[PDB]
Amino acid sequence: KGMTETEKQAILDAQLAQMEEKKARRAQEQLENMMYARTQHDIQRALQEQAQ
Amino acid sequence: REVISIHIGQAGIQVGNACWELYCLEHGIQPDGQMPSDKTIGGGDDAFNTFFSETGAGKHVPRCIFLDLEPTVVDEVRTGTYRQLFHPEQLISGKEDAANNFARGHYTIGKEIVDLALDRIRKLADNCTGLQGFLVFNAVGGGTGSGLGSLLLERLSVDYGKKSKLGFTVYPSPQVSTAVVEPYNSVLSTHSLLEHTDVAVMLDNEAIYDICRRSLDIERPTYTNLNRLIAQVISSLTASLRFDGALNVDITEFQTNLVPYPRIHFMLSSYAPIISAEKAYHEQLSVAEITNAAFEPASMMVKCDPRHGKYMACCLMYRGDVVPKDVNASVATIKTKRTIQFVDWCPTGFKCGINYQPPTVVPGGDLAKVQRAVCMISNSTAIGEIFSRLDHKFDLMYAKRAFVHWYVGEGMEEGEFSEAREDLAALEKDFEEVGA
Amino acid sequence: REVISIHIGQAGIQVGNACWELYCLEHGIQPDGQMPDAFNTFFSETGAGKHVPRCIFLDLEPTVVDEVRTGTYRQLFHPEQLISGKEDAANNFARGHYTIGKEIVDLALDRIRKLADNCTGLQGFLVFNAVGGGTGSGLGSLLLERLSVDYGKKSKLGFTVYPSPQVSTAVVEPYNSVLSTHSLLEHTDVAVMLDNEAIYDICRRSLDIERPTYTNLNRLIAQVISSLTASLRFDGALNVDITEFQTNLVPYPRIHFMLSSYAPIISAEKAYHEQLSVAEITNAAFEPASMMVKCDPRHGKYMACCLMYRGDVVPKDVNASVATIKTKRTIQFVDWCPTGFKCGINYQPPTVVPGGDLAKVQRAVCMISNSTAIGEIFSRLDHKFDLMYAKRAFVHWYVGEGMEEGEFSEAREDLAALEKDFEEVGA
Amino acid sequence: MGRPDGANGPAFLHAHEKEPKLPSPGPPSNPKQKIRPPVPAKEE
Amino acid sequence: GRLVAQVPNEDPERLKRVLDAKWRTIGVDKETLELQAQEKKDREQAEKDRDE
Amino acid sequence: YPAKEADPQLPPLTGVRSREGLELPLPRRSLGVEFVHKGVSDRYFVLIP
Amino acid sequence: DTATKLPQWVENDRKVLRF
Amino acid sequence: MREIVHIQGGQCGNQIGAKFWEVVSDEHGIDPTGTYHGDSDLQLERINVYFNEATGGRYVPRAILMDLEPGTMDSVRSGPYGQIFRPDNFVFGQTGAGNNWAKGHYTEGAELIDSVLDVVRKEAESCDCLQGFQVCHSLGGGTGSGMGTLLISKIREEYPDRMMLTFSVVPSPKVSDTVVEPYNATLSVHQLVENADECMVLDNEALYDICFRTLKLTTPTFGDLNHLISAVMSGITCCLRFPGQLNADLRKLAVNLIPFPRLHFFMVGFTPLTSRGSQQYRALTVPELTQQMWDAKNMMCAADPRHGRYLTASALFRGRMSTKEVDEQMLNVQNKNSSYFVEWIPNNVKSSVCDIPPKGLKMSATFIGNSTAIQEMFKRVSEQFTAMFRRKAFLHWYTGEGMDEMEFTEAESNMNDLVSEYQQYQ
Ligand SMILES: Nc1nc2c(ncn2[C@@H]2O[C@H](COP(=O)(O)OP(=O)(O)OP(=O)(O)O)[C@@H](O)[C@H]2O)c(=O)[nH]1
Ligand SMILES: Nc1nc2c(ncn2[C@@H]2O[C@H](COP(=O)(O)OP(=O)(O)OP(=O)(O)O)[C@@H](O)[C@H]2O)c(=O)[nH]1
Ligand SMILES: Nc1nc2c(ncn2[C@@H]2O[C@H](COP(=O)(O)OP(=O)(O)O)[C@@H](O)[C@H]2O)c(=O)[nH]1
Ligand SMILES: [Mg+2]
Ligand SMILES: [Mg+2]
Repeated sequence: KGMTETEKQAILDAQLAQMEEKKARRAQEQLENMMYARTQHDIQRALQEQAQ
Repeated sequence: REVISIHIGQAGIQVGNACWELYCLEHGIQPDGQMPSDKTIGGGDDAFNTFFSETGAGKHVPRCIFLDLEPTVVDEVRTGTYRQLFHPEQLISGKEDAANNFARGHYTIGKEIVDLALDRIRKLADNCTGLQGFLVFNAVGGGTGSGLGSLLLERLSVDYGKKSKLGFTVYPSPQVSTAVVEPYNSVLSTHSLLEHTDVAVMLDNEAIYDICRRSLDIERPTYTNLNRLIAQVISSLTASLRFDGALNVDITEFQTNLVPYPRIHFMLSSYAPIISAEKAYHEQLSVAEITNAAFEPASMMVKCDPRHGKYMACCLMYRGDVVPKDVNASVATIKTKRTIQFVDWCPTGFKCGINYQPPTVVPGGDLAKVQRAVCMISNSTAIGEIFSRLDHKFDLMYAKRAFVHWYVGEGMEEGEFSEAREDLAALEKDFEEVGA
Repeated sequence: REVISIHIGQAGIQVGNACWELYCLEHGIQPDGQMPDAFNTFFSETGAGKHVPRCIFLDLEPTVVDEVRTGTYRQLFHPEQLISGKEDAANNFARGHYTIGKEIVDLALDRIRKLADNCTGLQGFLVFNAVGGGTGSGLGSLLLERLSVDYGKKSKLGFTVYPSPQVSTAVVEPYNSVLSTHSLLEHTDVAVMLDNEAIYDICRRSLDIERPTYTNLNRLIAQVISSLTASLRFDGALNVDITEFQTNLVPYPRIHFMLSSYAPIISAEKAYHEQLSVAEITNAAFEPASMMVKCDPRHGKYMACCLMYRGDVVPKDVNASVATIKTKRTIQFVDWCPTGFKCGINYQPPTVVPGGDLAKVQRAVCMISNSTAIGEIFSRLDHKFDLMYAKRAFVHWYVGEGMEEGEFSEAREDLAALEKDFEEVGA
Repeated sequence: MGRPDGANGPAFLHAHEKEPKLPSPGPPSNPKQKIRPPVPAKEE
Repeated sequence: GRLVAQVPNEDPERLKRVLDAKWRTIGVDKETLELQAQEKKDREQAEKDRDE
Repeated sequence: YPAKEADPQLPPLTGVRSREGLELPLPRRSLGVEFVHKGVSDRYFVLIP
Repeated sequence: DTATKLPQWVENDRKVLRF
Repeated sequence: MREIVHIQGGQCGNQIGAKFWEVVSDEHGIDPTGTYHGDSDLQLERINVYFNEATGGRYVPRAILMDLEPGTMDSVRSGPYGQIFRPDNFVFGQTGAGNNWAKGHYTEGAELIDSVLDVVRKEAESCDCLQGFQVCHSLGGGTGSGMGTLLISKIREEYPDRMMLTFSVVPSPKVSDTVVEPYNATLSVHQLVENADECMVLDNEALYDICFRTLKLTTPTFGDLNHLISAVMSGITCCLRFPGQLNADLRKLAVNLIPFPRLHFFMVGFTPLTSRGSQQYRALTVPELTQQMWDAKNMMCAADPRHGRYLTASALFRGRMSTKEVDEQMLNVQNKNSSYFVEWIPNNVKSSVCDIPPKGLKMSATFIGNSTAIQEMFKRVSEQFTAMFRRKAFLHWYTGEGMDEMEFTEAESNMNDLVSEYQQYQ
């Protein structure tokens, strides 16, 4: 006869954890984009150095 | 009760890799190949026996053959995470590609790879005990999955015959395509996909892209999410053999309740609720709205409009928190609704089945864990619609004899292109007759 | 016992922004979506400890929509609900009825279907739109046409906003109002007029705000909607459903244009000196100085009257006041109605919102009438439509979008036929 | 991707080239059907 | 009511009000009226401060 | 595809009150005051059915 | 680099307790 | 979502564009180096309409600078907020039209427009949903008027369903820069009346009078005039970039202003414009905005509106205002001066409100009135054109570039029947 409210509550808090994890991955992607930008700015500085 | 699973081509083995990850996570099997527990709440012990055969002691090796002509993805798999999981011989790798060529796949390299494939599957079957049947995973757009897929199917039918063969095939979308000669390929493959498979389930990619855009709101989905959803669908439809529930169905139920005539076997698939972690916590999940969403065509894996067609018969697998009361209520509501209509030669057109174990989630996936889910597999005339949409663009290219020299060079005669056109026309005619 | 509220246009969801604020406050629903069965008519208890309203904010320009998505009620509204296009109809009925509607109404209709499926005892629909614009008028009309072929006889309360005669913010709103009314006649079940100048005079005179913005207008419009749906929500002594308005206020199937009013719209400090009772507010709901539509019912004859009462009210004094009105001769009823009233009483007093301007009042009256003053309004709009159409002004826009002049001629003669009908009934 | 460079040359206008033509007013092709029947007559 | 019935027909607080004929005839919540008058005055002063 | 471990699952009958019993079954009985009936004494009135 | 759990028969091939 | 790509033609266009992008850039708080430095969140979400995030907080404008000589480009590149444009969007030539419309429309456009079309087409498909194109040019010069005219023609041939704004300055005899001004203006207007959706007419004579009387500036440089024009352009498209109680997009304003497809030359104003000494004695109410808005001595054109009839009008307001005061002022202004409004259109004023004022102010406004007093300026040019054309002065320059005489006859015919139809509806 159906699922128990304790099991439903467990499913709900696991869903909340899933939401949190998606937000963590979003922040991770922002951090990797920053990391990709920094190295390319260094590369462009080296290019200017070589031109001069 | 055991079922074996073969994968042919690139897309086939990528879907299978996803499926096998899902199966391992369901059954608690480490990537080493051993289950570090005997708790196994599930439906009972000896559940894994349907997919993993227990070997030696404390070791489980899947009942599958991945096989491919290009070695690249096979040895990517070999070097990846589940090295110690698959048997080394189960993975089978040629040396050169079939390269989008049905003839190259069916007559040039099939003749060397298929004998090895068959005498491997023979000992797999012999090891097996109560074999339910084979399930094939292939893409008809490519060369491998098309040509030697059909070759393997012909050889399996001539070897065994009376055993079920579930083909979950990937068709070309109407406009989305990553090939050019895929219409030729699809027509040459369907010529044998008609009379060799018993239950053939189409999956386009554009429908899954639309689903992932709308429901899961992923703006940039790759093939990984497609494969994970296809694995989920396969798991939902085999949970009935795997675990026990209120109303179970085996593989032999699809051939009984969904195939009114031995030639009309092409099934729309669907799944619900395809829902993300935020939409889970904001929509309430009951059986009524998910049965309604399983029929709304914005949640089908094949891009077609069933409002143009009429349903022959449908099958509804339920997973999780389901009692028969609400499922009967929802099916009566659906049958009384009039936006969809059934064919008159079938007054009662539903087959329901329920299993108690809820669907599992793979960490890293984008589907939330839900109380319950529904896997819909129907039969209609959107499939003859799709077939004509494809026949039109096949005939377009064939009128000018485009790309024909490849195939003729690889040992395929020009006449074949005429009889497969005629076969598709006859299939269309049959569908149009039956729909009335 | 549920009724769902769809909002079509810029003015629509600004009204919705005030209405749903009011509902959540009345049922104690915090903005994040949970309480710290009366709510069941508007919300659905989803999952656990979450209530998602029954509505669809649909619009074409995304500006105000994602303003709602970033406002305070991010969590309260289901994300899918807020339907939004990409480019505006831009005060163009033809553009909003044939160009963009064709791609948005199928999505909106297939959302409103599964809202009605989640429902169990659907009472009706209620739509919100200002007919001046193009979105609220164009695809609003297309939505009602397709909603009526979808359901047919379901009661659709239309709380429309007509352009006021002298005050106006557009130039093409006569064209939009006329092309919209030819469908507002034959597809809306009961329609409630709401001009903006009447509400301006109310806020100037009664609530003594010298500078009222649209937020004060939408606040009291939410009060009127709250008062006529409180029979569904809050249990009263003598309640009347959404089906009673069709039964007791529509004497002929083509005559459904109800003047609205409310009392007491009264400020904080004036209320100290006012002997607020039931008899004088029943009076106060009948002068043109407190109506929601700029017209003069002294020129009209009342078809019928509906009276929603809220607060500490018994059937005794409402029978005394109704008796008083029927003995007065300042206002006159139509001879064919020998029992021209219909009262209704509810227990729950109206609420106050933080930042609101209305006082915490213990009893209130919301009147919904029917007269011939509306017949005066349509002709007043018909003349200024024929002015601009005598020189073929602005017509090239609509014809460029794909229509012809036959729609203009047929909608003009339709209004003329309606005028004949109102002058026949008034006799 | 536009036209080749040689075809991007200018052409000359005329008096009323781009102004739209508004056809004659006539009854439409899909008239509005009447669901709600009319009000009755006063004398009857 | 004809649709929904949350309250009893003899509930004491409702009966105490309706029975108090003076409360039916004139009813006020003087505290809230004071608070709302002060709220209005404060909004006017806030407007004037913003202009200043 | 990194190595992943599935979430642990609960037993299927968790959260259910046991049939061990608190000397009295679950369904609450009638609650009422004690009062002498007319004539014979020691009778029982059900205040809350 | 994680060791696996061998079967008892192969993990204790020729180990024999002797008293 | 909605996109506005910017095209600058010629010397006047390029310097207007430089100040315009300077104004927008701190309207949205971005520094001249190209990063965000604002405080409110309300500046972030609506810079998709004008900019493109490149890499790590770099917002480049969506503009196409276009001319024949690098003098204007280097004048642009020198000053601040000049290092923000992408160098791929600078299309330049090595010749110069030299105020020769024939050169700017037949010889030099023939080899530059291919590359100009490629850059504007790239900048139009880089986004998803175009709202409209926005060009700023003159009607006296060659490379601004002539090439801007050819580009307008080719664009409207390609993208006919999208909006199109043209901020064009017209000449006056008192402020008469080019000697062949009528030969350029007449031919360019002859093109704008079949290609441009609407044209917002500016002129420098009125701008001088504004900085003389109203602003009480001593030495008004061109920078301040270009700042007036930019604040006008900002006031036009504030409703796209900022939420309001009553929104109004460009197409919404177009349909409300243009009753007939050829009557789309608008005269423009801006308020508040007050001297720094007189800012102390004033108040800030909607009456204080409208009393300055409807002044004939505040229109930015040399067309006195009380000489004719206001066909339609529009007012775009910025700031937290009370719509009752807004609409009542619009009604009052309409009721007092009742003869200056056309009779067969009731309630001739479109009005809209935005909640974000320009930084530093409490309240502002922008007026776009489509009057029939504009035929004063078109006749004021048409008589000069036919005066020169009776003696065929300066004609060899135009004829040598391959333009015939019938092009001039058609241009004058379009100018004449156009002002004939303004005189009709007046
Ligand atoms: N759903 C899904 N489809 C895939 C995936 N990978 C490839 N495909 C489809 O496969 C079709 C082409 O066949 P492939 O599997 O790529 O290649 P093939 O079938 O092995 O044929 P060959 O390239 O000659 O070896 C394309 O239309 C793809 O859409 C995948 O990961 N998921
Ligand atoms: N009562 C009230 N009316 C409003 C409000 N906002 C706009 N309106 C009315 O709306 C009418 C114009 O239509 P809008 O709602 O502004 O815009 P629209 O209907 O969506 O049409 P589009 O602008 O093309 O999108 C005007 O006549 C206003 O009177 C509001 O907040 N309250
Ligand atoms: N508002 C404004 N107008 C200018 C400026 N510079 C030039 N103009 C106008 O441009 C007109 C001459 O056009 P011109 O710049 O020579 O165009 P081009 O040669 O084709 O680029 C004159 O009428 C000037 O009034 C400026 O900085 N601001
Ligand atoms: Mg392949
Ligand atoms: Mg709008």
